[PDB]
Amino acid sequence: DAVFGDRVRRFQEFLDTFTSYRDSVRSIQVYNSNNAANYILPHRIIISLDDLREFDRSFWSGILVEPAYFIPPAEKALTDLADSMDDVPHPWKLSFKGSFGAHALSPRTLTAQHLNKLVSVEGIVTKTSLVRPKLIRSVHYAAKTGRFHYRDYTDATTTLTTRIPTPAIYPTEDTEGNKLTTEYGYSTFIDHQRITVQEMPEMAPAGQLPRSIDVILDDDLVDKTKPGDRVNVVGVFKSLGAGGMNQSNSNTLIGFKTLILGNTVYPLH
Amino acid sequence: DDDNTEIIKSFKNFILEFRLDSQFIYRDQLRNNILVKNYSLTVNMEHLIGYNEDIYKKLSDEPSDIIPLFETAITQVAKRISILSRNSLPTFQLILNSNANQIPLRDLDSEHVSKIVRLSGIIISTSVLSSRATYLSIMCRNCRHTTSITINNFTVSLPRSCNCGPDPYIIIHESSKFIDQQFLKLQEIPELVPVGEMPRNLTMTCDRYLTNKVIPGTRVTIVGIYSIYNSKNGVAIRTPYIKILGIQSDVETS
Amino acid sequence: PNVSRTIARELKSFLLEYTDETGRSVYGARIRTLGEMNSESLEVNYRHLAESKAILALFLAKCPEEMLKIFDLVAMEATELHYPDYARIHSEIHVRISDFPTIYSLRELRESNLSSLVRVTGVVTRRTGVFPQLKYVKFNCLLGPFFQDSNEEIRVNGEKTVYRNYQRVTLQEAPGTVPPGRLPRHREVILLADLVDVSKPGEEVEVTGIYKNNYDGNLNAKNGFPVFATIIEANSIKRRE
Amino acid sequence: NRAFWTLNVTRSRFLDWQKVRIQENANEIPTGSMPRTLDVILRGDSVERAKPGDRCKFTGVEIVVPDKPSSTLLTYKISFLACHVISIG
Amino acid sequence: ALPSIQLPVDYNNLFNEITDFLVTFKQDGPKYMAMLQKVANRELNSVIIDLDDILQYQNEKFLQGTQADDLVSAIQQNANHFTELFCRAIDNNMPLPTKEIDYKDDVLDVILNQRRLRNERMLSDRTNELFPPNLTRRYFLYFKPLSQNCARRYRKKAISSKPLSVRQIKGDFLGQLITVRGIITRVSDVKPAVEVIAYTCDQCGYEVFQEVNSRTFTPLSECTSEECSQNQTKGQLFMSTRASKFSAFQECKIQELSQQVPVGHIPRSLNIHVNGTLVRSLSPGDIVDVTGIFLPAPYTGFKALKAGLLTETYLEAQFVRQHKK
Ligand SMILES: [Zn+2]
Repeated sequence: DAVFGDRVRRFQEFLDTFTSYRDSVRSIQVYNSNNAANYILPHRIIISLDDLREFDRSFWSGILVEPAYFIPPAEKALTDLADSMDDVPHPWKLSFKGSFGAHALSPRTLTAQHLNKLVSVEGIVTKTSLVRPKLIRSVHYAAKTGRFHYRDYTDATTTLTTRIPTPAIYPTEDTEGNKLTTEYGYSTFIDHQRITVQEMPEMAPAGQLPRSIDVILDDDLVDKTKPGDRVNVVGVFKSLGAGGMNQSNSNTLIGFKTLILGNTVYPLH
Repeated sequence: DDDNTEIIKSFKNFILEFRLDSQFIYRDQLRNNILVKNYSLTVNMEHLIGYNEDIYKKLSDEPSDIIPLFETAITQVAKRISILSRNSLPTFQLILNSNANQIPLRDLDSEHVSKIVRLSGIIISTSVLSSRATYLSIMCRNCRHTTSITINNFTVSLPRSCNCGPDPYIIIHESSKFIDQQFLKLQEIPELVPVGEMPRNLTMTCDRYLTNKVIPGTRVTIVGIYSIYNSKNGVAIRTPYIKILGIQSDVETS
Repeated sequence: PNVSRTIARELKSFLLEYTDETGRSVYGARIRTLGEMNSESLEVNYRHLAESKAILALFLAKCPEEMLKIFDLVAMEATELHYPDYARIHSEIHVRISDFPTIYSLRELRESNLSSLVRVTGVVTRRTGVFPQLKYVKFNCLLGPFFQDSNEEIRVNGEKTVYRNYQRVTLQEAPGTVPPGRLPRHREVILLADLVDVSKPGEEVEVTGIYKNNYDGNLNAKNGFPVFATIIEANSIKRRE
Repeated sequence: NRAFWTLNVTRSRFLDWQKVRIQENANEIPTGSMPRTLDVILRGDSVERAKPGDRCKFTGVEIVVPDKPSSTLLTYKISFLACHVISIG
Repeated sequence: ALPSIQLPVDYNNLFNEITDFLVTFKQDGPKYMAMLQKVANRELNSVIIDLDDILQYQNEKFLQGTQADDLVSAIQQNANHFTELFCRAIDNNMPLPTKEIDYKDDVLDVILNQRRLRNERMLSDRTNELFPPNLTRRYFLYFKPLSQNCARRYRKKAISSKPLSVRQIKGDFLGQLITVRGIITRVSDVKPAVEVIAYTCDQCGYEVFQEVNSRTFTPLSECTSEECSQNQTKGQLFMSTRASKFSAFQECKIQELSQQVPVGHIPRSLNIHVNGTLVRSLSPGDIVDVTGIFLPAPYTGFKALKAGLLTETYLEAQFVRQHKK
């Protein structure tokens, strides 16, 4: 997959020429160490789409047309740049401001030409499903053989791209037969939530019923919005779940429920 | 499948050679449709049956095994019109609306199942859109076989062969092409024939470009195939629905 | 049995040249009626069948099941000689068989009625909508046609399969005729083909259907015993009367 | 076999039956009581002889029906049987 | 196949540092000798370990050398692991006799006493791999938060022990001791939990102890004993309730104080498990700072729905401080 490497080396260049983002990453790296010297900030760097067009249109059209192949190499590149920062004493997140849009759509107008493509929905958010942990990194301790043992759990919303599902439970006695106790509090949990979004009540065409679609909010984004708030979500538009085609059960046309991952959630008035 | 070649050759020869004196109605229907980015075609059956009786003889026989060979047949034509070489171009939906003989809702009982049925009723409510699939890639959980499955219409289980098993195939949603679907539900008109009983409502699935074509409460005349789905609720008792190709609202209605 | 085929050779004679009320064969006129109406229910009076011979009438109170299948094919033969056609129309006509006393009501029923045609009567209760049943199986190959069933289906393809409408209606016993201190027990009724939609809720209906069981079916949890379901597969439908 | 069971209902003779849930008479029970009903299934030709809202005398055959230990290489309750019925009471 | 990556924190010599923390002490003879022996004397069960003194010890072990690896951060960083590690050390330094212990006296102590008597006898006869250390306890280790008046040392950021909002709670606090506060909700009534539950065999006897791990366990039959095994043929074995070690268990949910709720949203309750002595300490309607390790207990299934794994967690109670005595 040398092309995924290409995406990383390409996104590298975008940063530090121009350097207008790098100062913000430095600011994030410094502020937390300042809290380390004291006596909270989410780690994500807002990327204005504004700037992306000046360098490459080829890579610009891609983030909109096929975000699954693009956002994650750009992301691995951002971590890679955050580690070359200063110094020692996490996946981060992209944001994507914009410079909308195409892809501008209210939730009423969407599906399927807009699927598997970046999207900025806007509408009312209800009913705001209750905040809950989600397991990601498995961490264990072997004794007396020692070392340090970890598994990595890949969920449905892991990264972006689809991957062979890891879940569930714990390995327990990975070879050889050594005992593995779960190490809690070293292991990583990203919070996770979903919130459905109804189209704006005032732009509703007729007595025809409202059509809402669900947005999963990863990491920091969680608990950022009470229900009934004007919201412009952004995110990649994802279709998850089999349509029933996987197994015999069940029998019916209905299928492929869709939702939006991430991403930003700019409130508005 | 030389027979499918034989059928599709007849459909191409029906689109390219059709003449209403003297413009080619279909062939231009096509161009004027790809330019606006409609990606659809509306066949007028009377012209069809005028052209060959034969292809309508088979199309009213086993519609759901044929109509998709007509779709691929027409999109293979838009390849030679809308573009030229020496992408991507979805396989167009065809909407066919024709007179025939109106078959009222009460009078649909078996016997015409999988035979095109024109009818008339007032739509109750329209169901919220949901996507089916058209072209989706699939990888194996183990041997990692990369399979591109072209799903057609008109449910379909995934293939189990490249332990391995029983069904080690994952849907890749990063490359999968999706369409839309509606589910109208229509109550037959109050004038006829309620008698003393509450009127029945057959469930209908619109799709692609007919979707959101009709505001609930407006009288319409649907065409479509008639067919049955399972939906556990025995024995066996499969329940009836009408696939729509294609819908035409009453005058005007805009 | 093959002997039963010879029975057909007799009943066909009953089907056409049988006369009553000074000439003018009645069943000939029924075949002529549908016939023109082509409603595919041929209708045979039990009174006359019993009048000609009690041996067949006894076969109706013993084993109606396979004998109707023997009988209606012959009815199709009679329609075939009278109208050299209907190879294109329905290719099956199942006979209606008017009143058959008995005249067991509802609540009086036993095991002795199994597999044997029995008349029932009472009010209809709200009926299910019309859901086409599988019946015959056919495909382009590709095993052959498989009839299933009434009602098991053990032990799916489809290409062109001949569907026949199914409808299940719950028949409850008439409120006027209930003996005091007793609840109005009721039985399941299975309509088929044209019998569909003939019924309406709120009405008393006279049915000739045979009685059936299968197949436990489903309890095995709260009974304590191997108890079958009670379902009357229906034959004819008439207003009261 | 093994194999299929297999179910054949034409060769199998059937009989009866109707369940009734028997409850103690109200004159004996010392309210506050909350009288305890129990199942009696009528098997036999005494089927249908029973009436709702009335006292009946039965033939005992108490048995038990499944509805505590396990059978290893069970949940039971009293279900009373009656093979005879009378309207006495 | 399941990669491994080293960490600067090592439990081996940290255990050593725990052992040096216990029974070798000055500042408060030492408190860990008397506090331990009073438990060994069986008038006392709960062992209240203050993190304050762990803080005091490092000063003597640093400046004031010789310098050592840190605990107070390393404890609350994990805090589950130390219950199975920091607390087992007590077994090595504990006074053996200790005084006037007898046998009965106590119920169920005679059982195990006769277990080890018959085991010692029969083993010493056979020779002419042992009962688990968790079965023999009869005491519970509880950490407490450092608020603290002496936390001003200062180790600054070292404190949680930050009397935080239920809203403030994150998925990044799992496996790390956290104080929380709110009103007690629903306060479910106490029921016995289980730990070992050594079932009894039949023919040749012995014993086997099945670990009670996570929420639930699967019961086993077969035979584990080699004697009953294969000849002839597999001995039958049943669980003995007298032999088992029971730890009180009481669960209760705690809604937020509602002043800690923003202009929006809704009060969010948090489920809290209680064990040992701390049981019944909690009462409904009472604002309390409850401190404890913050942990998941998966999944019992379901397991189809989530997917994943979607832990949903709970708070293990450790210490309890209620407002308004
Ligand atoms: Zn043994």
